[PDB]
Amino acid sequence: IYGRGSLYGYRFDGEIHRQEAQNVILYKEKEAQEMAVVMEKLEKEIQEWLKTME
Amino acid sequence: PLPNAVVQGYTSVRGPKRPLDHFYGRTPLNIDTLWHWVKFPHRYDNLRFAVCFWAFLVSAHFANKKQR
Ligand SMILES: CCCCCCCCCCCCO[C@@H]1O[C@H](CO)[C@@H](O[C@H]2O[C@H](CO)[C@@H](O)[C@H](O)[C@H]2O)[C@H](O)[C@H]1O
Ligand SMILES: COCCOCCOCCOc1ccc(C(C)(C)CC(C)(C)C)cc1
Repeated sequence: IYGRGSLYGYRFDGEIHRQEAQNVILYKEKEAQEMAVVMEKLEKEIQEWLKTME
Repeated sequence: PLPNAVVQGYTSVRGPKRPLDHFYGRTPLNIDTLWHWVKFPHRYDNLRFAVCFWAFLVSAHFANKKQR
């Protein structure tokens, strides 16, 4: 009780707080999915620009 | 209210009751004669103080770490 700071039970436990890990997994999947597309676009642009000028 | 037979415990004749055995040479063993063998805890009281302190402290440590 003294260490928790709560007289009833722990806090930040529960599916409302546990689900955030799975939300992070999904968010990271989406973020990498979009970042790969953006990196491919930028790489195509750079490979065009350099070999046209350089 | 009640007849004398119920009060005195017999209708006609008072029956002899077998007395209680004593077991000479040793202490009586009954539900009320157990403090002869089991006194209140008196040997590990200071250890109780120490262990209560350490239990409180360790519980608080791990609970705070879990919460944080
Ligand atoms: C008062 C208003 C009108 C209502 C009257 C009736 C009230 C009845 C309720 C009270 C009952 C008391 O019941 C009481 O039980 C005990 C049991 O321990 C009986 O006890 C009897 O039996 C025991 C053994 O069992 C015998 O060893 C003992 O000598 C004898 O007294 C009492 O004789 C009886 O009086
Ligand atoms: C969960 O509760 C356990 C209930 O069972 C109680 C077990 O009781 C067995 C106790 O065994 C003994 C036997 C003898 C003794 C002696 C006679 C040596 C004690 C003495 C010398 C203090 C009278 C003590 C304990």
